[PDB]
Amino acid sequence: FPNTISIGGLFMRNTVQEHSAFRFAVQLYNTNQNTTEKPFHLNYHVDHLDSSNSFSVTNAFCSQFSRGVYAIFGFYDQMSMNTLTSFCGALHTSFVTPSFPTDADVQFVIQMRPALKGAILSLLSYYKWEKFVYLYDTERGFSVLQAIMEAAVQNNWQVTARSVGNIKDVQEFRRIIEEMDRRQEKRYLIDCEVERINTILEQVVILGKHSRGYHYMLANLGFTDILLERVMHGGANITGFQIVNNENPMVQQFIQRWVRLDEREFPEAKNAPLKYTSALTHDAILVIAEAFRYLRRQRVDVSAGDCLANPAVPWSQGIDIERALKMVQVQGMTGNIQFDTYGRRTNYTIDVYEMKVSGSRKAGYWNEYERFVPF
Amino acid sequence: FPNTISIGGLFMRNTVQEHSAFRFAVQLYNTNQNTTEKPFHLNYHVDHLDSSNSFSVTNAFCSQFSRGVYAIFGFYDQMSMNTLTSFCGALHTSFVTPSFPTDADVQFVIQMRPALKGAILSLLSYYKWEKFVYLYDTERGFSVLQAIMEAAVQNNWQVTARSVGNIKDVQEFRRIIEEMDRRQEKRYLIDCEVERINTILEQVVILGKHSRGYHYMLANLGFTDILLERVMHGGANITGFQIVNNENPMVQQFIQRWVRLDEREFPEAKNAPLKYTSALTHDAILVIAEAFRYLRRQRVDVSAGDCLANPAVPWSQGIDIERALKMVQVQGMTGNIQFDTYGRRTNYTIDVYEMSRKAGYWNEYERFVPFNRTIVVTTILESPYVMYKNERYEGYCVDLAYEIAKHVGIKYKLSIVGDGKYGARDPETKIWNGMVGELVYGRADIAVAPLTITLVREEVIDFSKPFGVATPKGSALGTPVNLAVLKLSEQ
Ligand SMILES: *[C@@H]1O[C@H](CO)[C@@H](O)[C@H](O)[C@H]1NC(C)=O
Repeated sequence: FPNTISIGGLFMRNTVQEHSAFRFAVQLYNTNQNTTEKPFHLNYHVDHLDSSNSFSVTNAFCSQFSRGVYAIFGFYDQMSMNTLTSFCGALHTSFVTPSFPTDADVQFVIQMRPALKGAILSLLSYYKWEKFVYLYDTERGFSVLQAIMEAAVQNNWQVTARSVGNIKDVQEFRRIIEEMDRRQEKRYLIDCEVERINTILEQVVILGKHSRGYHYMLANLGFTDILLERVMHGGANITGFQIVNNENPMVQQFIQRWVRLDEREFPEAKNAPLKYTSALTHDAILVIAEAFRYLRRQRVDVSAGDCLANPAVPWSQGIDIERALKMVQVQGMTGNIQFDTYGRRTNYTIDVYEMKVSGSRKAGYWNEYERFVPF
Repeated sequence: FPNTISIGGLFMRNTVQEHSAFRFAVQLYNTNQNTTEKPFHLNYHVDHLDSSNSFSVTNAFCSQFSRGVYAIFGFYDQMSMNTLTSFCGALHTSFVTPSFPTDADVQFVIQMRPALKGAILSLLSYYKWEKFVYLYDTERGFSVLQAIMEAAVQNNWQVTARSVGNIKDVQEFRRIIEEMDRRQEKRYLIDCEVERINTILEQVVILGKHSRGYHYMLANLGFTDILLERVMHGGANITGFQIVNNENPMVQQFIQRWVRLDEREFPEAKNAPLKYTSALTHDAILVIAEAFRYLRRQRVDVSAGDCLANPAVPWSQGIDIERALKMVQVQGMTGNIQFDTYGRRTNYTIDVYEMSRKAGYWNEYERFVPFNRTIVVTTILESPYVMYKNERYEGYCVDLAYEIAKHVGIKYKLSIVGDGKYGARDPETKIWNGMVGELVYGRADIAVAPLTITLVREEVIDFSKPFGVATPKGSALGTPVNLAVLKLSEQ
């Protein structure tokens, strides 16, 4: 086993807090004084992507690959998903990511962002949403959209689906909302980005659609990031989902030790709310450390060239590392962390917040086996 | 100047006829004996790549780059567009493509497909389309969609835009068409792929919307690949766009030589109609030949390593090759061929077909040179209001509907609700049932029936004065029906 484990980091734009969480988690692992908890020193090579120039993304990935790396933690969007996923799958290099899970079942990628599809379907069945308006964009994949369509077909729902990803003018949102209200539509499932959700909520506030007779289900982890101050005052239902628990002791101690770091080495940390992606980054560091500790425990022999070496020969140990990254069962800031054969999270819990009352109240939780437990 | 010029080629799925056209055009260039338009041999490398796997695309591009090429002809999809465009613009290697033009301004990309936004806007202005349904797909870019949106905002149009690129169930197409027909939409602008256009058109044929009075504008240069026999047999108007004119002598010569090619060596020839992408491939070969002939005539110096070598070394001769390729002006099978600073085609002509006959032609400078309702009445089977005997029913409400229609002057058709209920909102699902549900959800236009004027219903539909007669809220029949009810109450 190597005396030092080096990993890579691929950070796209607007990931300052995620970068700070990555550095802080690596430092937390490194400063542990227990030889059993720290059998190897962990280093990282951090590079920043463009995500619009595939040449730049490939250059950064190949610079990471040329130097010795055992795993790559990073982020991708819809424009850089395919390049990184394909390169990692072909070169047998594990890619640990907090980004949206891939629609296709692909290997050598560990996406520890739980899928909202099951929770969304369970809440739709529980609330009995047999007719609603589904406003979606395709910036996080098509899994939720396909699941909604299949559920509507099998359950004979009345789902009015609208793709709002390509809308640049707010009057289009106003027209959509007015048309929906003309048809007496009271229930909206908004599977969009945080900024698009904010724009839609501004439009519904402007049109006065935030009254007590409307329900908005925001299908987006990061409930604390959406601006809901002005929609609460109208009395409308707002269902949200989260994976970070504030009263979790591990989350509590991380926050306690995390809000007292100077904003010169860890920017966007102290005077800023903790995004769920930072918790996923901390959990990713935990998963990597646990997997490599297990590899050392079993005495598995793990120890580059260039990306494009046609005929490409993958390095043999990589598969083992993938297995080590997929058999872990760890407890992190998002709760239980386990992965299936495709790298997707399994046996996870998603907290559901109703927050219709003044403030935020956690209406219940969702689990794969016991579907939805309300309070 | 080298005795031979080597070019790369990147082909994908459903690109057999285009590959045959590429090979045949290269053979035609190499088989000339004048020695003036053929001063050098033309060698080609060909790679078939899977666009869904970026690793394979990068492998193919880098293999061709390392082999040594002066330009890459080929196709890109919405997934492989970014990779190929970035790799060509960063390594200063020209990419000649007959695929969709890039929305953004990029360098070292020579796009052989002319843009359709100008022709579509001019045809919309000519036909006076103040209100239409735009079904878009966004598999050839977003330029047309944003152009339509800006034109609608500036000209105060009523465009009902729907994205049909994520639809896999034909019932969704049926529901969209039914919803558009309910709101009295006659004109459709379908900017989608050929297969999606065919699916939409067959759904239209099944729904019987292909009759007279309906206009369908197909925003795709694939008019010959669209199955629309039944659509035009119904009497509807179909406006199409083309770039290949069969009356062009060069096109005729190419076709007469093309239909006599051995299918073993040249698959998809003399078996299927010549796709416009094959014509663009032939014209791209002509463009490459003319540009390199210009380079040789001007005595411009012309000459590798791996793609990914930090810091990247741009090709010194790439700028000259791109400049020569972007100043070419040739008469190809698609007409005049010229390129602007960003590689997009300029000064082109688009033939507009009204159907088939050539309605006219669109050019950038000379813009475009050319050459009642059956209202649904919903009722409920309840004596003596509606009783089985439009001729199948009699009762008070049938006579009331007849009188109201005579005062309004409309043609109607009675239809009793399936569930046989009045309006009621389920507290759990918030769904209205009965006649009020039909009116709210747009499946009916008026409800002459014993429907009590209540507060809960009044908030969702318009009630005339008691006789009340219900109407969907905000419709154009509210005041006429209210006045008719009042006048009938007068007598
Ligand atoms: C809002 O929530 C309340 C309490 O859960 C529920 O009774 C009401 O029907 C909801 N409104 C909707 C779903 O429009």
